[PDB]
Amino acid sequence: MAFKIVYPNAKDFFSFINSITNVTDSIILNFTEDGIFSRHLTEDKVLMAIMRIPKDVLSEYSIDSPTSVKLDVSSVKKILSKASSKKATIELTETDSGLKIIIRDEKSGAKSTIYIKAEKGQVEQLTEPKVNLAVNFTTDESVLNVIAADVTLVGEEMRISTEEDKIKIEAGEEGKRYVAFLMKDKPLKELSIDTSASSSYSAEMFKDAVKGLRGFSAPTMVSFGENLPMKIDVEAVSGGHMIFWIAPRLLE
Amino acid sequence: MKVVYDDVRVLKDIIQALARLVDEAVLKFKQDSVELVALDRAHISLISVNLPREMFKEYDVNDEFKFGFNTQYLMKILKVAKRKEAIEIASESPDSVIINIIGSTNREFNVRNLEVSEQEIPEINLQFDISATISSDGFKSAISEVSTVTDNVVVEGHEDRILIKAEGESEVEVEFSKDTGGLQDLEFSKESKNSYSAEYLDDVLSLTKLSDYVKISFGNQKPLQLFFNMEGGGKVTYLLAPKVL
Amino acid sequence: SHMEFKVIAEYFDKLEKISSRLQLTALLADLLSKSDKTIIDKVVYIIQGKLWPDFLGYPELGIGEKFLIKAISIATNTDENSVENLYKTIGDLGEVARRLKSKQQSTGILGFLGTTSKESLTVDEVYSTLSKVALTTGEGSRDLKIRLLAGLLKKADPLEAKFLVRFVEGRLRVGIGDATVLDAMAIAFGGGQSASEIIERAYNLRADLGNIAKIIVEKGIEALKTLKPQVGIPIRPMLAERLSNPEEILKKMGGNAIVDYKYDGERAQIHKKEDKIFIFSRRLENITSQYPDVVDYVSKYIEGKEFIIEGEIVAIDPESGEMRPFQELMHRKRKSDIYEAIKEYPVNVFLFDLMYYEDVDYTTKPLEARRKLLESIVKPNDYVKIAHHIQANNVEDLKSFFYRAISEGGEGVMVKAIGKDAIYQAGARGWLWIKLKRD
Amino acid sequence: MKAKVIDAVSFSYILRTVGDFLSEANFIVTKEGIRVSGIDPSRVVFLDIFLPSSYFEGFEVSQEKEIIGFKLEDVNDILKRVLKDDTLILSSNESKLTLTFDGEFTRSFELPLIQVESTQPPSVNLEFPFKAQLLTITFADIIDELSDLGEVLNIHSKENKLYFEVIGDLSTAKVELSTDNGTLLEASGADVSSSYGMEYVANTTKMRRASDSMELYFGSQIPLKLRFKLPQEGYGDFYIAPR
DNA sequence: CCTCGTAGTGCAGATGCGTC
DNA sequence: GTCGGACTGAT
DNA sequence: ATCAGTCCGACGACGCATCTGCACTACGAGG
Ligand SMILES: *P(=O)(O)OC[C@H]1O[C@@H](n2cnc3c(N)ncnc32)[C@H](O)[C@@H]1O
Ligand SMILES: [Mn+2]
Ligand SMILES: [Mn+2]
Ligand SMILES: [Mn+2]
Ligand SMILES: [Mn+2]
Repeated sequence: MAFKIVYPNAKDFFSFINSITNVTDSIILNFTEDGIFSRHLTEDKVLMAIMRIPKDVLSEYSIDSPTSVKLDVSSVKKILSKASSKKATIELTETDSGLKIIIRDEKSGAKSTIYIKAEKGQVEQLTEPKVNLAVNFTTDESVLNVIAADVTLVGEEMRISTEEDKIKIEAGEEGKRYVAFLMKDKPLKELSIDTSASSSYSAEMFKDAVKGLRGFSAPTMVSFGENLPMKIDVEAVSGGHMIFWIAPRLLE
Repeated sequence: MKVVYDDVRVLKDIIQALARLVDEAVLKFKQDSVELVALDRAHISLISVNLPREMFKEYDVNDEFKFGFNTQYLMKILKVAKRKEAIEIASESPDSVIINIIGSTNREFNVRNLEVSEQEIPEINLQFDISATISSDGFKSAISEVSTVTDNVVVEGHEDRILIKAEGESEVEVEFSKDTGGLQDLEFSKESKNSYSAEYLDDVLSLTKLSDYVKISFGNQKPLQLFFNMEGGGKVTYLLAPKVL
Repeated sequence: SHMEFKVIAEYFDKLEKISSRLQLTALLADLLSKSDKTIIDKVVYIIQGKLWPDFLGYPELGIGEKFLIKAISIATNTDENSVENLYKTIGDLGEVARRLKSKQQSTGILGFLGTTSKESLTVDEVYSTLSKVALTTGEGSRDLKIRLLAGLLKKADPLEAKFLVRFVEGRLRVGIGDATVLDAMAIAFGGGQSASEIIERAYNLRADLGNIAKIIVEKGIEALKTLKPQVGIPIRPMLAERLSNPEEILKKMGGNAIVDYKYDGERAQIHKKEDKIFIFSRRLENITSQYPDVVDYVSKYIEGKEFIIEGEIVAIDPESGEMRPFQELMHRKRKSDIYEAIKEYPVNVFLFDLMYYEDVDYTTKPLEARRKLLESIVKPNDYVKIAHHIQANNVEDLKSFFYRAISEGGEGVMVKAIGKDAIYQAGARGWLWIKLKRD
Repeated sequence: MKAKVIDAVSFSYILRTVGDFLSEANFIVTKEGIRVSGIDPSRVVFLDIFLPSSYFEGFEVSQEKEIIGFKLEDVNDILKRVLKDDTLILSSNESKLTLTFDGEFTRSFELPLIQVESTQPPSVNLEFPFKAQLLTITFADIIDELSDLGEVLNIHSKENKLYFEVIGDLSTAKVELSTDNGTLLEASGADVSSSYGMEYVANTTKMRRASDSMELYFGSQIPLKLRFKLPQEGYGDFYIAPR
């Protein structure tokens, strides 16, 4: 075989592709002995979109050689927008047509199979920035969206001061200020403080990134450093890893 | 003459299916059943609705009664009741018709009886080749998956599975085979391939949740025809001619 | 009822074949003579291409280009993109749909079960259906309206399915104007040409044409002269001629000339029967909805009984006295949220004439009576400004006025004509008003 | 001044639904009540909003004549971003407005103080020949049930009876409202008539949050009354005038 | 408390009007 | 508006 | 052989109306 993958949760797979499509219109998907790894970055390179799939979620795995299909989310997204039945059976295989997504839902007993045209290509190695981010924590999911929708209406800055291990968010402009606090798990679930620093990140891209945290019912890990790119780690409920890299813009 | 149906929700779908397809129609109240046939000015649709006079709380007819309406207006006020509620309708003069919402603080309404003239449509004696009984709610999945990007639906009557798909930018084939969760009854007859309009199969898909077993009846050299089954042998006969030629 | 749309279609066919206005008018007169009553007003409204003159304030039809393309594709049962491409090729959408009715047709549903009942269409039912289609907004709007429009389009014949497209565009490409129809009616009903002045004045009275036509076809030419200029149906402002500023105005007038100023902005007209405010634009359309606050200055600054005045609409700087561009003012006249920019967009109702006040005919008087009338019925304030009557001596003083205007900006100087026969009529261009412009 | 309202939902709701007739308002901080009495741009419907000294637990009184306005859109949009029944708190700054949410976490906002003042309260003291009481939910349901039919609305009355009737060319709306059926009790008056524009009295239905019940005073050719009672001695009023 | 679903509800995405 | 740009007579 | 008025429709570039689709969303409906 050259294409044999099966994923448990149709909703998790579609949320994955939604998070990826919110950052671009093309798809990069490489599949090898480690499973399926994915990556996509915007031209300005301020956000990062990577889809890592642990090779245990896939019920059936069968490949011939490490390959990558030049897939594009242009029209297929609204076609795939009719996948339901929670963990409905979804699988992908190979055909000379180019791609054939198979989704079967047992809520009413139907079969969704579609056709795409996208040829194969070449694989790229695992590509993740390596850095130490002393401050790290995994929190709830609505908290980040709250931060996005409460900071997007005062400007564009996004500065974090966790001094004395007491998290403070201060952003916006001088007049339309914002004061908020994050103590030890009072709205959070897990917190770890190692250093005191400032962030000064881009908040529009903050909302853009948090747009992709609808559905992943699991406390996602987050870390950052002093003016370093911020890291947000997500563990998919069915399975798959997709993280965030808020690339800063120096001290402008 | 007075009529109250304990439910109003049934009297929302048989108006949404009737709102867009035609501007005005005639409620031919009869001594036996509720005769409501409404052609379309476009002449590319035909929706006929037959309700036995037993859904109401035992309300009897006195004589033929011709209540005109305005579709948009008719559905404008009927959207009031979201809880369990009924509505009382009666009239005396053949000019004024009295419609009165009940349950909550009584709301009565006098509506002018309009006049619309239309010709009688000949009855249907057309045999067909497909006799599927697929999940009624699954048709929602099929249509909202196929005609979301396309502008034309096409059907093939295969040996033991309904082959609805739309080609073009992509071919989206979804099947409801006998095995998994699809058909419950089907007569094959003959192989048939046909296509239908992208909107006239979009309007007729918000009256679903009254029955739960359609019987699509069509074939080659035959226009589309489906009808649900309401309470007491309900008969909502909808028609649709094939596209292109 | 018994009539048909075929005959008017044929006459339209034999309408774009004569470029002589001395010939087409006679054929139009013969057509109107052979036309039938009880539908002639609707026929006329079809001729000018409007279901109803917009002094009634009706919302405009929403059909345009792409909607018509889609409807044509629907009625023809033909590919939408093919018709889009053909329209991109051939400019006339009428020809775009014309070939789509004879070589191939639309099957539909009625006919397969067996029924033979369909005859020629008539102007009465078509007009009624179009009127029903006209506003019919609702919420689930466009699908129903386009369905009915395409159905009626399919309800025709291949030859006649060309004028309808233009009938929806907003113009009739037969080159037959309104004055030509007026003179044709004068020739036909009157028999002599002298029945043209009464038609002219009748048009001067009301902005309508259908009611005037029906009262003409009911009794006759007579019983129209004593019809006073009534509050209600609007009366359009007169026109003028454009030219330079030569040594011509003083000699043409002959004596002391009424030196006025060239103002800017959308004009105004008011029709108040002491109870309600009717405002009509420079064209024949209400602006009360977009101008709620101007219906109030008239009630207090102008004192008397039912009166008719003509004004103008231009913004004023709020910081101090300074004019504002019409382009900036365009944004104000679009929204229902009046109480966010109307108070920040001050507009003065400049008055230059009091047309019809003392409950009887007034427009047949020279240009001193109205000028003196307007100076008295006024309230001292800066919110309303009147004709700044400045009297000069010669061109050098006249050029001084233009220099002052240029220093203060604005359009410039406009001068009217005063004489015994020089009166504010309705129609033509005339020398009554002279507007000056240059580079 | 420091405020802390136990209902961050209902107070935001009432301010938002009153921010559809005004475009600006002022707060007069005093000993026992901070009032909101503004006049509509159309000079059609005047509205006044009063609050007690007990609406908000933990309230602080600083000065007797603190007068603060705002910009309507800023406050409306900011308080559109309120999550649930969180113990919203406020503080008064001499030159700016200070907001600080307090729920599952701690938020805050800041808004400047804009100078504005226009006090023209039209004294009413009118002899309305009617007085009746009904509960908020019924009123909201009946108002919004027939709003989307036009603009004609006539509040005709009878002897100790209050009735809503809406008339259109193609159809009409009659809503019987007797104390027998749904009109509570305390009905008194005589046969009068009046009329009001549909939208003007329709858009003031979103007062179903800080609501206990409501009264109704009206008559003929007399400004209609709409007293929207609020918990603990609160009530906002919507004085509209007949056409 | 845990699932829907459902009519609202706000937000882009179209097309067309009246003014030069 | 708007400027052509065609259409009607005359010395 | 040449002049003075004089009627009559294209010019497209559009700001904003107004519907349409169309993802979310708080609340009701039952286990
Ligand atoms: P354009 O904007 O040039 O003209 C619009 C209308 O304004 C009227 N108008 C301008 N100036 C005057 C004077 N001085 N007197 C009377 N009317 C004036 C024109 O009639 C235009 O219709
Ligand atoms: Mn118009
Ligand atoms: Mn249009
Ligand atoms: Mn002007
Ligand atoms: Mn138009």
